[PDB]
Amino acid sequence: GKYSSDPEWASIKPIELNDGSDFGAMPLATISYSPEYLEATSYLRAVMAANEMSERALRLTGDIISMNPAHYTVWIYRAKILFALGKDLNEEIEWLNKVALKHLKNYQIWHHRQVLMSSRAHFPTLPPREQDFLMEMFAQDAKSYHVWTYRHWLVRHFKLWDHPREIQDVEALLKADVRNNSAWNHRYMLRFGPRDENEFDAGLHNTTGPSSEKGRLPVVDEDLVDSELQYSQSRILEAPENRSPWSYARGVLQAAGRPLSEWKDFARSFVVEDVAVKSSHAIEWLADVYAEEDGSEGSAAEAVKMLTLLKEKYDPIRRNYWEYRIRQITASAAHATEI
Amino acid sequence: VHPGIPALFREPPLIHDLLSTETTELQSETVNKCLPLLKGIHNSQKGPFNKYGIPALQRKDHLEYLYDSLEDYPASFVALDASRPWMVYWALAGLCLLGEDVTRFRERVISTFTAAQNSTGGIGGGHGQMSHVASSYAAVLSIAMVGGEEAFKLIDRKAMWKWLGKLKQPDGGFTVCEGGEEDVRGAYCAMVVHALLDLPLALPPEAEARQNGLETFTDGLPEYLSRCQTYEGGISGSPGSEAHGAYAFCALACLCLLGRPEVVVPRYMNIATLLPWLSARQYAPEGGFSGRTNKLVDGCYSHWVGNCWPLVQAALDGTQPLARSSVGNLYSREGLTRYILSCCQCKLGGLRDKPGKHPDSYHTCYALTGLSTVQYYHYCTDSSVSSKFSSAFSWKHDPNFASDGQGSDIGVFTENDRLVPFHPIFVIPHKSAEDIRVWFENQSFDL
Ligand SMILES: Cc1ccccc1S(=O)(=O)N(CCN(Cc1cncn1C)c1ccc(C#N)cc1)CC1CCN(C(=O)OC(C)(C)C)CC1
Ligand SMILES: CC(C)=CCC/C(C)=C/CC/C(C)=C/COP(=O)(O)OP(=O)(O)O
Ligand SMILES: [Zn+2]
Repeated sequence: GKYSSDPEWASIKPIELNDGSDFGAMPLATISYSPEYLEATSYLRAVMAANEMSERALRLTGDIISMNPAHYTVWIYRAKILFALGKDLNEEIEWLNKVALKHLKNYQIWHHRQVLMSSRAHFPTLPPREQDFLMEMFAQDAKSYHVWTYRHWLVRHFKLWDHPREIQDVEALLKADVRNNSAWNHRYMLRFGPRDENEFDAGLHNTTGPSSEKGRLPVVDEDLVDSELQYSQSRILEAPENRSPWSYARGVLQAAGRPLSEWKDFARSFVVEDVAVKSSHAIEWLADVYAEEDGSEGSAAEAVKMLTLLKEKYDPIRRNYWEYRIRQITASAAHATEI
Repeated sequence: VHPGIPALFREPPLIHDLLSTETTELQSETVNKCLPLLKGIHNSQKGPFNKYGIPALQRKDHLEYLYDSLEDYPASFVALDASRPWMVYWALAGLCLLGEDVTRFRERVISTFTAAQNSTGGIGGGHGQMSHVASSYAAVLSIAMVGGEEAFKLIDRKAMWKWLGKLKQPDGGFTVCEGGEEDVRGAYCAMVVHALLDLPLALPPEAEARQNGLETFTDGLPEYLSRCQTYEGGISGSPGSEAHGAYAFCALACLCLLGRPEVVVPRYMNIATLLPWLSARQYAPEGGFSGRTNKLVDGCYSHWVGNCWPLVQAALDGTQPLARSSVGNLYSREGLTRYILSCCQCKLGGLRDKPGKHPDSYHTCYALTGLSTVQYYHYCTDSSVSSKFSSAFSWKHDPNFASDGQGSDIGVFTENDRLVPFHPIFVIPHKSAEDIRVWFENQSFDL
């Protein structure tokens, strides 16, 4: 073994693996580890038991990571060492970038990154090439959940909601694939996500109010709302069946306290007339417009018509949900009729 | 050309955008791989095909696959080292679903988890790994399934309580381990462990969270979960992240551990946005569920999304008295069943993410869990097995029998395909969850 014969490691004795192949019955789902991994992890057990914060221990974590980057314990212990020894975290980030590029789907790497980057002493401001590296990751997997989650944290930590690269990178990703829902979600955070430093983080404003009003902004910037709705319409016209911008628009209207009927004419434009339908989302939009924000007679029947188109032709797998909505609307109209 | 297969499952959607992007290229390829399987005309499919044109669940093949998955792996599988407790859980769960008696695994389970439990509390991935809520969740559920006093006695409850207390965060959520990430998966796993072991509601007297005004494990928790809802209606892993089916299950299940679904869910979640987002998870012709908007169907979401439905439907229906009308199923049981049975079965045994993927025990476990869900009415009642999480232990089940003819809410599996029912929150058999909870309730908390 490389560790057992290294004088660098002579001062500590490894802790042999206790699998359970001795205590009694045979353990389940065992792995016949390679000799190298067995030795390394036996030395890791020893250094962690002694709470050792050293350069050799740091190198050991790096070696184990090169064999198994899905070892959650080693990442956490590595972070402890880095801080305890006052290591250059700029160098650790440069090393971490290489690991991340080799293991695109590994999420442990990205929590580790957050742990390091959260240190104000080492990273008082946004590093000059941090956003570029995120784009290097997105160029390979544009919907990576862990990278997007890290980017959300990054925006909050360094207060980047109005930073031009955040919106520029979103728009670049949406130019490449307008159906990238991860990019739309980030855009919502940038434009309408809560920013109050004295509050716990939240995806939506007004979580202290009634749940039906979750998302409602305390103060609305009307020009910003108009601009975001116009952006949404423009993207929709590029691909009308794309759910993401329709959902984004619903979110914006909810945030602004505006009714869905503001897009009544827009929604109608995708259902001209036999009916030629260019978007099922337009149908669902009209359904909600006629059902909720319209209190005139005939409106309920129109909503039911839209939902029937959905259940029979344009989104039939969700028939049971469409029928539920029809029953809700029918009961509502009946209650109104009783009055 | 089986006549029992509706056009909905034999054709791509009617509406198609002209614009091609990576998203549509992947979606198209997935649909094209699924279509011959959905039609029941692929050479890899084994019969018999039922009146709905759907192949039988290959019970024997899946049994052998799951049994084999509990044995030794080569050195190349080292990446599973931290996930060994999950490996045990996924296999035991699958075997249970398929109707096996797993009590013979008692001593082997004990041997596995003895070395993985840390003296300072909790269970990690194995000897020398720090405690983690996911491995602890997997371990506790495995112990529940095999049952027995000896397995129950394995857990150091007081140390588990002290360790879990260290994970409680000022914002109400939980980290998954000391120094680890905080996400809703952490909250769900922690609270399941807390409930099944009947741990004290109060935080340990020396818990750090007490400095921030928190007094119990549930203090600030549903508020935290509320802050994980997104503008889409779904629920994300942490505040601000993208809505995802796996996290929606974690959050909804966790809320239903806090009180009656019809009380807690509407209070902390906007159901008006949650419902359509959940509904939109299901695609045709595939029939299965995707995890998030504009991504692909995956058989494991048969559980993560699939089991959101009994929870949401209970929130709408309310608690059932054993001494009322229901909204019914708001998704397509037919679609999900077709996806699982026609598309997710590997001819050599095991179930898979999607056609073109190798099977694994994770996808086998959760596809079967999803298949079981469509076969039962799951509902909560006013009678609990707990002598004091009361609603969480009030869940009961009745069979939803295989159907005949066409309809919007039908069972297109055969009764030969019937699996054991699982608890919607605990993801183990009801009796297993009941037995472990009751046993711990009658044990004094150690000094
Ligand atoms: C545990 C593991 C160990 C090594 C490599 C990957 C993983 S995992 O991706 O996290 N895992 C679990 C399911 N999964 C991936 C997945 C499968 N289907 C949908 N998803 C999200 C998750 C789960 C939790 C989290 C978090 N936080 C992120 C992803 C995937 C299972 C199915 C695929 N697996 C399997 O085929 O085994 C090999 C890869 C070792 C040969 C491993 C188990
Ligand atoms: C009980 C507890 C452990 C629950 C956790 C379940 C598990 C599935 C967590 C969700 C992971 C999420 C980030 C999916 C992204 O992966 P992806 O991009 O590969 O998959 P996707 O394309 O379907 O979103
Ligand atoms: Zn999956």
